[PDB]
Amino acid sequence: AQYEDGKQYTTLEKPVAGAPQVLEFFSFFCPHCYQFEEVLHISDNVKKKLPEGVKMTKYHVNFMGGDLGKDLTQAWAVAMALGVEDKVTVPLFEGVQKTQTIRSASDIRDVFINAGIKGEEYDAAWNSFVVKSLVAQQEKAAADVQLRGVPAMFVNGKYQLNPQGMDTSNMDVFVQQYADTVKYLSEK
Ligand SMILES: Cc1cc(Oc2ccc(CC(=O)N3CCN(C)C(=O)C3)cc2)ccc1C#N
Repeated sequence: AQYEDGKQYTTLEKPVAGAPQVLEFFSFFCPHCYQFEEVLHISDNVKKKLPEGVKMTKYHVNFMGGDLGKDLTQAWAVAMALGVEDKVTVPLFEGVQKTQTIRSASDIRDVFINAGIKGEEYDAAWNSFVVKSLVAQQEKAAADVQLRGVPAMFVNGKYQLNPQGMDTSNMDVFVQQYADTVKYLSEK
């Protein structure tokens, strides 16, 4: 077959019930996740190949960057609660990996302030139990799939993307192969 288990994707030994349709995991310390966001724009191209009525979910992970890694998972919960993911994703990536100006929770907060989120607005969200719940959801989703590496994408709680089995000759070709695989698994 053109799409084969173990080539473009793998099948989870224990599928996860009630999982988001398309679940994406990343870390702001993750180098390929940087490429996935700024160079390849994976999630955008995936969204454009899925049907218009399908939910896409992106979660941060703790297992990279120690203390700051957990701060960034809580900050991503704040971004999701305020709906400002598209304003802070790039400055958080570059603050961690390019300029290396993000070294504390205060530095993370500065990114939101510079992006236009008011100080009281950010601090209220940061300390809200709604964000506490959103951090728990990010943790449970990763723990449900025994996640130990990022970037990672899971389709319908049973299929995991395998970008290693795709062509990296051409970056545009890799993205389309990736997005077509998600669409194929979505229709499975
Ligand atoms: C064209 C291209 C293609 C790429 O392909 C990947 C993608 C993801 C991975 C997986 C990975 O990095 N992980 C997750 C699993 N584990 C256990 C880890 O430790 C680390 C590898 C190559 C990466 C970057 C670029 C670029 N520009």
